[PDB]
Amino acid sequence: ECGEVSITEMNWASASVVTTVATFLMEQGYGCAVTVVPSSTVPAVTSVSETGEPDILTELWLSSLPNYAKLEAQGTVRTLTEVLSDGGQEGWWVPQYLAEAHPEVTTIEGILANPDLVGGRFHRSPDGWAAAIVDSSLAKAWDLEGNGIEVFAHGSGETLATSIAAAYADREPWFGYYWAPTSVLGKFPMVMVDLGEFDADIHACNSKADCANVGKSPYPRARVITAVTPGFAEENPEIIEMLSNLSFTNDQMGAILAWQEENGASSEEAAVWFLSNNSDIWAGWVNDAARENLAALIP
Ligand SMILES: C[SH](C)CCC(=O)O
Repeated sequence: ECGEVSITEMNWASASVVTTVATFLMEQGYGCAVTVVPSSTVPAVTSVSETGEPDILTELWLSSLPNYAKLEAQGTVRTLTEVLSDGGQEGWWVPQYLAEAHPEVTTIEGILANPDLVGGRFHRSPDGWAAAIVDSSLAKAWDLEGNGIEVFAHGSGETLATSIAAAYADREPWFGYYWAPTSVLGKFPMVMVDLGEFDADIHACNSKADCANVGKSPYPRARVITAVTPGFAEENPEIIEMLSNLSFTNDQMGAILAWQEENGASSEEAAVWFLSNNSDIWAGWVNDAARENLAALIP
């Protein structure tokens, strides 16, 4: 049967839905005993590399983890599936109204030459995200500070998101890291600053704390996966099979997030809502036994 299971909950909205839906399916469907570990990309990958826990890492954004392939080779982790099946795109953004009022902010060089247009500030992703390493590398490669752009490190994904909302309310400038599709970007039309042509080797270097030779590249489009420890896999073929199926298209994730905001729903309430209304999506994720358990508890 299924006993003790630990799973990361990453510190942003889609990630919460992912972990909450997974938890519910594991507990109700397979009688799992699930410990949700609040986490972030960097300490989470660090934690499995060192303690072989937690069992399940998700969402795992692969855009800026250049050493993940190696981790999987050494058999420290195993990729089950892309949990956001459409993927996502990270970048540096300004509000649409700003890009329309002053089109020169649509390229990084344009911004660097006229920092007042963005209020002399860049909003950096928070400590614990792989993106914080990249942004920090890019700030250096473009010499933001030297050009009068202050790199402001947000304390969390929440305060990063709120700084957009605040700026937007008053139609003020904003320049910083974010990603799409997200609720924030659906609610506040943003435009991606052109950071030049993608370069795999430059980005790999930007993604590594120890690579000093930083260069200019935008982020690649992200694959976003659920991963597990081969130990947990060996032990729980049924959960692995289920987690190999558990996945959301961006439309599906959007539809859940919206519902959770139009109500005051907890993450748990959103999960129940998704499962209750989307049998056609998830029925195939679970096995017959689990589906018996779920059929009986869900309504
Ligand atoms: C929230 S994500 C879009 C990226 C996560 C990370 O950079 O560690």
